[PDB]
Amino acid sequence: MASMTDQQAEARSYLSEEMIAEFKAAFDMFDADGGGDISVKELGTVMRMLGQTPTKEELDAIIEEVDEDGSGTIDFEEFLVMMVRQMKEDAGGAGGKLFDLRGKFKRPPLRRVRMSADAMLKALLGSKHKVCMDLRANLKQVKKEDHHHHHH
Ligand SMILES: C#Cc1cnc2nc(O)n(C(CC)CC)c2n1
Ligand SMILES: [Ca+2]
Repeated sequence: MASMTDQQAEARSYLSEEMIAEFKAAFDMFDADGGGDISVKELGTVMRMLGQTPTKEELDAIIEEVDEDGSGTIDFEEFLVMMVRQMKEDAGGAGGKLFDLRGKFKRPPLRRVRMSADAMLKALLGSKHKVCMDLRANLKQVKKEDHHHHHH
C-alpha cells in the first residue's frame, strides 16, 4: 500500500476528503448483502436503474479496463476507480462524449445517455450528493499501456 504504482492510488489522490465521505454511501446504491464484492450483474442493476440499458459486455469492459487483478470485481478501492472513471473522461478524455451538443439552459434532457458523474451520483445516491466534484486533472493526457487479453 506504500508503493503507489496502481490505478487505485491515483483515484484516491484525484479526489477530495469530503467527497470520499459521500462515496462511502455508494455501497448502499446496490447493497449486495451488507458486505461483499460486486459483479457485473449487481453493478448493471444500479446503472440500468438510471435509465441506461447497455450489455454485459459494456459492464465487463469498463470494469476490466481498470481491474488490475484480472477479475472484474468491485471492492473498496475497485469501487473508487469506477466512480472516478466517468468524471475522469468527462474532465480529460479523448473520444469520450456525453452526447451533449447544447451547453445552455434549454439543453436536452437526461435522454438515458452517458451523462456526467455528477448527474448520475445525484440519482444513485438519491439526492444525498452535495459534495463538490473535483477531479484532479488538466489539459494533459496520453496513451496508456493498459490492454488486457483474456475471456472469462
Ligand atoms: C453504478 C455505477 C457507475 C459508476 N461509475 C461509472 N463510470 C462509468 O463510466 N459508468 C458506466 C456508465 C454510467 C459505464 C458504462 C459508471 N457506472
Ligand atoms: Ca477485480
